[PDB]
Amino acid sequence: IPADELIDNLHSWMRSVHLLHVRSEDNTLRYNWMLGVYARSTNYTTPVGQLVVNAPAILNYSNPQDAFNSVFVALGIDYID
Amino acid sequence: PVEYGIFVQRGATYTINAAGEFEFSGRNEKWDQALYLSEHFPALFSDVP
Amino acid sequence: QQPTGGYTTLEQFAFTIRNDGTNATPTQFLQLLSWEATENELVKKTIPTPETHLPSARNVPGNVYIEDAITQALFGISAQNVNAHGYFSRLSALALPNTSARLGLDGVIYNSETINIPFYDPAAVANFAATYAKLGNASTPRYRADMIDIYAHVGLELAGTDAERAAGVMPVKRAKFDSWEGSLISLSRDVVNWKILAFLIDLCSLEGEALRAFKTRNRDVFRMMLFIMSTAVAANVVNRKVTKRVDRVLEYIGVNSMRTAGRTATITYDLSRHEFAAKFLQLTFTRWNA
Amino acid sequence: QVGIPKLEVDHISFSNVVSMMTANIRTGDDMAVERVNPDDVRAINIRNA
Amino acid sequence: TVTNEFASRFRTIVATLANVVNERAVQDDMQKATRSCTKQWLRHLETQFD
Amino acid sequence: LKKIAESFEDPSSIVVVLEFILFALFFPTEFNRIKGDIQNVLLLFFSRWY
Repeated sequence: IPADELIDNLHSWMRSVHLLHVRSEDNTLRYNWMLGVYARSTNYTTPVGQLVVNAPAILNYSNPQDAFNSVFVALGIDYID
Repeated sequence: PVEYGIFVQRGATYTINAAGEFEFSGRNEKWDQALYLSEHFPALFSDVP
Repeated sequence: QQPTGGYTTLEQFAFTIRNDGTNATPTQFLQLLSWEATENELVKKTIPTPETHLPSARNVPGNVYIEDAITQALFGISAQNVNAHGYFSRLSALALPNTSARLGLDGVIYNSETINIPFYDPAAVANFAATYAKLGNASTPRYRADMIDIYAHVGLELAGTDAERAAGVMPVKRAKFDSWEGSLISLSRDVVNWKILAFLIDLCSLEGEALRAFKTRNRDVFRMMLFIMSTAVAANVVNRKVTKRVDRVLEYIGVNSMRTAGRTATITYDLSRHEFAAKFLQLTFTRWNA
Repeated sequence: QVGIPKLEVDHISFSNVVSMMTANIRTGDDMAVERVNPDDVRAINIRNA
Repeated sequence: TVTNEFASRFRTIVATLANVVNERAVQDDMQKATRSCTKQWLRHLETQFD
Repeated sequence: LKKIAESFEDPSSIVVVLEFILFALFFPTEFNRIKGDIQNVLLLFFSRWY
């Protein structure tokens, strides 16, 4: 692929993905991302996804594990794929 | 098809930041009239390159 | 009421099993069962100390049948979802400072002693029911027992020579003994009968000289008990024809395989019952080793 | 103790306890329940667990 | 003489509550609309209570 | 509690959370007996809006 038509191009998409979220100020939050990235994948229909939309803060998190256990606890399920 | 994809892709309605830049939203949410009064301009008219 | 002195060392709490003709003690029965040692191996781990929080007695008017339940479920014979409406926890009402409810001697829990009905000395029941309340919460997601791993131990305890049991390691030996037309299931129905309780109450409430002394005298009565159970969860159980007899074989002793659909030569283990025997084995086991 | 299970030996034995269920345990009872058809449909979620 | 400690209390309830209806957003035209008007019914309901 | 089956997924549905607040206020000693069946309904509302 023409180096140009590639970078230039790619950059267009790159700059398109807009991960739904709710910025904060706490100096410990993070983002889980992966899960989110995925809520975006499908258009926010798969419940976990239908979770983040209106409730975006759900994704920030401090305890690497509590991160998720939060998601489950709320929509109550054994596993997310 | 292509145009209405890059574009609706970037928020279907924006609102405005404090420094007045335009903050578009993410979803491509529909747009009801009862939503008329409240920080949420229809996005088509944003007139932003 | 009625004291103890030793407990299981008393007339009516004699565990027998009946084999071939008359009913004999399981100590003698075990000595009529040999091993096949497979080219495998199984080291024993270290049972995790049981979750402290004993379930909540829960309000429930009416003495509930405890011995029958605990056992119907372990060497049951068809007990289905055991931890639903399961009362096992109602067995925590006994463990307390000066409660009233006494553990009937027929394996029922009464609330307040009653007109002509024995019951273990509330002195010792307070130590037994003290720990086995736990056995109540085996379905609680965050407390569930170990399980699959906990069998490394049922097994070297059931089999293994005095020698293997000392160094942890020990092949997964397969049990064969002389069967007699549907022997395992019958061996079992006979056991559902024992007044287990009488045993446990003694298992955990004897000081020391006495407790260790009895642990040894009763290892035989106990082992027969794990065995009837380990077979519940054992790969394949097959019958071997020989000259005239049938040498029945248990393929792999002490290797919970999670088998769950109704067999015949034994007692199935619905998944719930399965977690339970899991729970039962852990407390009773962690305890056997003072 | 053990009374030699009535089925282990070979002697017939007229009379023996039978546990039969009383008048309070009707079974096969056709039991009624209130079913509620979730309103919406458009809402009813299917995917993700 | 004129305040009614009791009903005035319910009044705050329709706000904290009504307020709750604003934090809660949506993703629809039906959901977006009814939410505004119930913010509406919810209030009338309270004077209706006073 | 004559079990009220709801989903709480349509802003107009605060109607039900309100049934209880109005109800608990109106007859609280009576409502007290059933705080459980209900605490039971509410977390669901919470799983939804919170």
